[PDB]
Amino acid sequence: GFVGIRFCQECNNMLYPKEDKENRILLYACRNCDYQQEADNSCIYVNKITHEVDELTQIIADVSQDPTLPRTEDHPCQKCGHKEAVFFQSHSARAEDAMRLYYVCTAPHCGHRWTE
Amino acid sequence: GKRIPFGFKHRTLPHFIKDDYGPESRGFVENSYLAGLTPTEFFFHAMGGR
Amino acid sequence: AAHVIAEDVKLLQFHVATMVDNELPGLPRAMQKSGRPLKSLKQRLKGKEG
Amino acid sequence: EITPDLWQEACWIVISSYFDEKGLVRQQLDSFDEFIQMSVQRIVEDAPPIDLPPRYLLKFEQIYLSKPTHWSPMMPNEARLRNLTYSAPLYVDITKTVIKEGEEQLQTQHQKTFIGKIPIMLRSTYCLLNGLTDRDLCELNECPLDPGGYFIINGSEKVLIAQEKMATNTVYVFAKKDSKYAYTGECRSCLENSSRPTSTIWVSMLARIGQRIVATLPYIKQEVPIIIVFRALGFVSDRDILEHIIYDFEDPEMMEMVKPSLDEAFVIQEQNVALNFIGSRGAKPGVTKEKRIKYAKEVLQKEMLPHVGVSDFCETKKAYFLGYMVHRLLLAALGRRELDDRDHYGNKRLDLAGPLLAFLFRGMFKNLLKEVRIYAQKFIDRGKDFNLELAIKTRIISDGLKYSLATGNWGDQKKAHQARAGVSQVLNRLTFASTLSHLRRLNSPIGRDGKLAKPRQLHNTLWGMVCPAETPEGHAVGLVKNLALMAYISVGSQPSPILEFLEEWSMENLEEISPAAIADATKIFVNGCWVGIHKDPEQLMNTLRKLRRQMDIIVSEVSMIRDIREREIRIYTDAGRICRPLLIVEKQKLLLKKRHIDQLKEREYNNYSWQDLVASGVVEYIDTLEEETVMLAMTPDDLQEKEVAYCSTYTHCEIHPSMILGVCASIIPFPDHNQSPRNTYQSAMGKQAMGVYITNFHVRMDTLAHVLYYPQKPLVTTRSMEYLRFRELPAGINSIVAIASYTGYNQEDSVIMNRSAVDRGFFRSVFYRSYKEQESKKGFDQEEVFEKPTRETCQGMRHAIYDKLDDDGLIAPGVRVSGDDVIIGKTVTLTKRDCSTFLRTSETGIVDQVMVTLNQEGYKFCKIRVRSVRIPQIGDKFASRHGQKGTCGIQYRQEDMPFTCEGITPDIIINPHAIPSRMTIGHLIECLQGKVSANKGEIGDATPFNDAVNVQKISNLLSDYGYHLRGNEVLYNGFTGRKITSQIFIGPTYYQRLKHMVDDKIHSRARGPIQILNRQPMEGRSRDGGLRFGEMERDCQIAHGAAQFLRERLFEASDPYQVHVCNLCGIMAIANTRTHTYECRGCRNKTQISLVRMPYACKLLFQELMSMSIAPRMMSV
Amino acid sequence: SKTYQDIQNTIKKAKQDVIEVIEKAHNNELEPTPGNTLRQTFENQVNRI
Amino acid sequence: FLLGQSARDAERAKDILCRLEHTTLRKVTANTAIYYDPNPQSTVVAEDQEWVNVSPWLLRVELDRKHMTDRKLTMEQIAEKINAGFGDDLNCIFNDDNAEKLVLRIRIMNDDDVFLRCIES
Amino acid sequence: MIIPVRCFTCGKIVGNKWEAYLGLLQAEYTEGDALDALGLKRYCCRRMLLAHVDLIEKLLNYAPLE
Ligand SMILES: [Zn+2]
Ligand SMILES: [Zn+2]
Ligand SMILES: [Zn+2]
Ligand SMILES: [Zn+2]
Repeated sequence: GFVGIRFCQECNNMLYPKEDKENRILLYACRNCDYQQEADNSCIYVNKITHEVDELTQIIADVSQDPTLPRTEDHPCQKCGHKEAVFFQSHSARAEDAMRLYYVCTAPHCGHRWTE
Repeated sequence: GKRIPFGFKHRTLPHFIKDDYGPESRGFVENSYLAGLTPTEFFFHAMGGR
Repeated sequence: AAHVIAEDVKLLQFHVATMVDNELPGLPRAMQKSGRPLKSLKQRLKGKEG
Repeated sequence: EITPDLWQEACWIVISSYFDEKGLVRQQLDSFDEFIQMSVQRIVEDAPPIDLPPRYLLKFEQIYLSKPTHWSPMMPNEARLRNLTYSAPLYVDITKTVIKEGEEQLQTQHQKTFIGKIPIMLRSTYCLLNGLTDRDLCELNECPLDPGGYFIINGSEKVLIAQEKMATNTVYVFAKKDSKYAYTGECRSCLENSSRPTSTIWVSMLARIGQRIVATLPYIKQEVPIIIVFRALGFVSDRDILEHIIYDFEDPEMMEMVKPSLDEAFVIQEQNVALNFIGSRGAKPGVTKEKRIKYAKEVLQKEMLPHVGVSDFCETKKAYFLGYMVHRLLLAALGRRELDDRDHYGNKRLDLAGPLLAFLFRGMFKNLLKEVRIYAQKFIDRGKDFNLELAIKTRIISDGLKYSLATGNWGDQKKAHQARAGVSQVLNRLTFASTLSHLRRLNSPIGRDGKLAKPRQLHNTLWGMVCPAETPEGHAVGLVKNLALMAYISVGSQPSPILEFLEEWSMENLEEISPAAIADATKIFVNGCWVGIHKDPEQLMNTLRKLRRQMDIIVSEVSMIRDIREREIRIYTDAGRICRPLLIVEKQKLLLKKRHIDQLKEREYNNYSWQDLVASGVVEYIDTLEEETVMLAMTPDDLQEKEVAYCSTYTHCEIHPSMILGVCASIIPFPDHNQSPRNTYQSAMGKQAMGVYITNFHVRMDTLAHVLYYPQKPLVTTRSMEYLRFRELPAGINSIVAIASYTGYNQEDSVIMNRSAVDRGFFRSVFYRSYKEQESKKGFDQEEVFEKPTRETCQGMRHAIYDKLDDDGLIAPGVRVSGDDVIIGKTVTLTKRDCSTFLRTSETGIVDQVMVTLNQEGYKFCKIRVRSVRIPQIGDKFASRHGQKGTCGIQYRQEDMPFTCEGITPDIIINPHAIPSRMTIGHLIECLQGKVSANKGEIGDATPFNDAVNVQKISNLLSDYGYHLRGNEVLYNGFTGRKITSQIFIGPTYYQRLKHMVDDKIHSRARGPIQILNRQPMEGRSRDGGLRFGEMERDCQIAHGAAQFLRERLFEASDPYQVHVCNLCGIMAIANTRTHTYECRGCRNKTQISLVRMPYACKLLFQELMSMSIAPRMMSV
Repeated sequence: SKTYQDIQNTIKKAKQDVIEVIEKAHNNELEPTPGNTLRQTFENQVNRI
Repeated sequence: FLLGQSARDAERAKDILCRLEHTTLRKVTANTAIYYDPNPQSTVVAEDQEWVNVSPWLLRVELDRKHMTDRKLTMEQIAEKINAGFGDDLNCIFNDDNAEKLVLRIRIMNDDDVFLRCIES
Repeated sequence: MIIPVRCFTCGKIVGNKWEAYLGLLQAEYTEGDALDALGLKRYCCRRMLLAHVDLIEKLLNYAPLE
């Protein structure tokens, strides 16, 4: 998982994590406000050293209407079942391994994306 | 020392499709000087000879 | 006037140094007031074409 | 119906119609016309009214410009011959309103006050030649083929080279290695034509809790952390900030990435301490806190992100824009978006003769306002009602432009060394392809002696914009560049109609956005101002495109880029965007159908034009940043036909692929059959080929002109060199070349010429050198006058024969003259000193014409030009269109040259070894098809990529005329008549004769003139100098151990000299050798003196040391 | 012409082989050469072919 | 050049390479996070490791296998070098080499909340 | 500029054929049949007329007087 920034409710500033040294529980207090809200995630911070990220989260469906981009008829969609699909390599710079191809259904109101 | 670089976004020239790593898409001139170069490979030849 | 004598000697120091090195760090480069910087004796022999 | 192939004809009816509508220098003419029609008025209009004891307001209106006039209309040829500046007076309407005590103001309007002469570019909308017919141009002694696009400054044709620059208003993210910054989001900002120069911003991230984002605001010495900057824009909350920087908080990764910049700033919350922070980093921080705030408030209002807006737009619109700069930095750091390539040509702009001059006019204007301000101050403030008509120092504009267009120092003469240099170069009249290419020349300002290769490399994005072949092989290689034939530089248009249109179509304006909308919404960027977002970018792109295809709301030069991956629509209308037309593709058919071709074939007869192809949505100007997003077929029949599909989604099609070539490269036949450096070498040498450089050359007094006697049209041409007008002003002769070794005098890159062909006028040329001299009132007692000197009175007087010139003091046309002959007899009174002008040493020509006139000063001024027939000789440099180059190595009469069965001897025999290492097979195919063309009896096509032509097809044709199909022939040795056992490849090839003749290069010295400072030979042939025996030669003679020849070269044959030195010290003594008495002052010794054979430059060095208080005491001990 | 036919056949095979190496990389079937990234492996394969 | 029999077999030349190629935790680490698991046995991430080992917060560092194995490394030497490098302020309850996840749990005992990020960084 | 008097390569007088050449082209002889009809056999003579650009007709547009 991760942890987001949860903003103060009074000042809308950033809440820092702080241990309740009395009840022994994680809080989220503010710097400017005196706003103590009770944590739930028990996490301060994460850091994916692997830099493993799923590209399908970053691939946006609008890419299908890109004329610049190669179209296959060799991998059909799964939700609808369209034949047409654009495909491309991960445009993200973290790709020295990923010449893997990401496919997008070329059919409006679907935008189903998958990797084979 | 490398093949023709993607100076357009993920492609060498607008005539090629994005992520076309194929031979002619990256500067492989397949004709001879007697056959004459295709215009794309003429431009890649110019890039190389520069 | 001990006040002004300080400035007089400061300006003499500027001219004499610029006679043998126009390119002081920070100090204004001596010039022929129409633009062109003054070729100091250093510059007469400093580098190539010395 | 569609073009059913047979498409080559159609393809060159297009293009032909383009070059009918837009002659080759259109990018200069339009830039200037736009400067004069808008930018000049814009600058004077947008300069503020001037005001100050009572105070006036002084204000300017409706700037007017007449036709060019001498005070009566000057023709450009007159300005050229009389060394005038071809220019037109600029007038403006000035309203003066002084107001004072008692409420008594008079708004007296000074109508059409003369501000100054502005220099006019030739054949502009404001040149006398505009739209003028060929008959009239010939009557003006102008050339109807001359392109225009250059200025006349004091008689010199001055071209403004288009200067490349980074695009303004556009964010760029770079990694600068060898710095503390992992990434840097640069921006360079200009709101509109501002007298303030472009202001540059950087939002860098320190690489090193790590990952802190800084900002390098202008006029700030330190680097404020960005969150302080957003708080200075008044956003207290960490959620009002970040709403500008992270458009969906749903991304944890940017959130946790930006956190440490907030931890750099959380000590500051209110806007006022933020401004105190920024003000305390000011380059001129005020003592009191309030002045620091006001300073920093101004910087944010007016200096940061000015393009986004000023004043009220500060606290929102450009808060969003700074947020976007940060957002794209974060994308570049997460690697979600690639770094911008600084050399991608969509990221560049070209400052043509418009912006180049608008910059100066904003610099020379405003100066005039300062001048009139100081004047009216001095007067009015002393209760002395000034006259503004005396206040206006018209010299400021007229001489400012004249100066900068002359020197090219693009700045004040007070500060020229700080300015750009060579922006304005003397037009290359050497040959018409040189004139045409000098006018179409681009220039990167990147430093030469900059070792970087990447700015010199041919970037992929120069396709169709810039010639891949035409670059100087020198130190400027890849920095100076050339426009491609159809490349058009966009002149600039107002975005306001586009912004009004985008206010329709359900666009959502940036200040009315709820920021949560930005997460899933395309961001719109007009001229790099972010101006709104849109829910539906598939409608905008189709509508904005439709409107371009209808020429109505959006002018053709506007480029709309749709970045799909990142939801951004960027629309550029500004000037300097290089673009080129492309055929539009829809479905898979072209829109260019047989209707358009038929209509355009009868053009003029129906007054159809290229503009109708544009305004019929058939062809479209695409520009390198929109070229990012086209899918571009290369010909229809190749790429859109139902092969097993490559893409089948082409949006555009190349009009013809040879249009990637520029002016000098598109004269190469079969350039696709040559090694690329050889096409570059031709693009070079093609600017030196003698031809006829312009048809009015008999009126030009150009300093250097070479005119070929019998220049010919090439027997094989590209089609492109139709529009270059090469068949009208050709530069070269089709010669029967033979590629044979023969006698070996053609061996290492040399040619054997036919002496008998030369006797018939083969490549014979004429060389015109013009000498200009005028008069002057040097002083009270000193005055120059054109007058035959006479030994009786003229005291100074050369050893020359002064009687060749008649009593006018001017040599007359038709007189034979040689080096150090007197050309313009001139005396200056002391009785009279001789000041005359002599023909350059070893020039030896005939006076062609003598013109006499008055210059601006109203002094008699004459220009004499002397012609010199240059019969080709051994050492003259010939070249061909394929980068084969070589000196004539010997000339054999027709009897001695080899001959075919018929008595066809070659004209030029070039050694086979020129070919195999260089692979200029375009040269061989030219020769073969030229031999076909000459037999077939019509001019072959050598347009590069024409698959209708191939070697086998030519060989088939050649075999039909009874020649060997490969162009070989049996030759017979001219000396013995025996058949040569190897059959020789012989045929017509277009050769050029280059300006590099040997008699202009041969040079010798044996004790000629000496420099005055160090008594060494003068430098250069013209000076009759001595060759430099340099350092490396010194080393080569040390290696030889040739110390005697090293001593003679570095001393006895350069600056042989002697000093007397004291024996007791080594300071040079005083030596009256005339009485043989010697002393050293300082020891008072007269016997202790010894002579030292000593290089004069060494003596001078030691005296330059003594003048530094260094005693190089030379000792004989 | 027989030489040209051999040359063209050789290039066609080489183009097809490069297409097959691309297919192998696109499917992630191309195992990297030791030390090389997968991209460096692909580029080395294509340059060799 | 390799002196011993290692000169022949690529296997016993490999460990020389591992003993030479500079290998910091970043090379074998995968995912580094923090947690205010109020007791060692609280095990908010659901782990049975501390319970056999029987601060209110810890560093958790799930390391990599195909990177730790390729170096012939073990949690043993990693934890040793950690404790030696930073001293006994840090305690490391490493996993075992049987589990699927290669976690290290790191705590301090005797400005602290940021301090685990400070020492990890 | 003007037509060369002799074919540079061989020597045949081509300086009396240019106006004839153009007149034959005005009879709409094809461009090589004009040369075949003037009597230019060698491709060295033919490239004298094919290649020649008659610039003197443009130079004569400029007036010395009238
Ligand atoms: Zn709070
Ligand atoms: Zn689908
Ligand atoms: Zn002495
Ligand atoms: Zn002939």
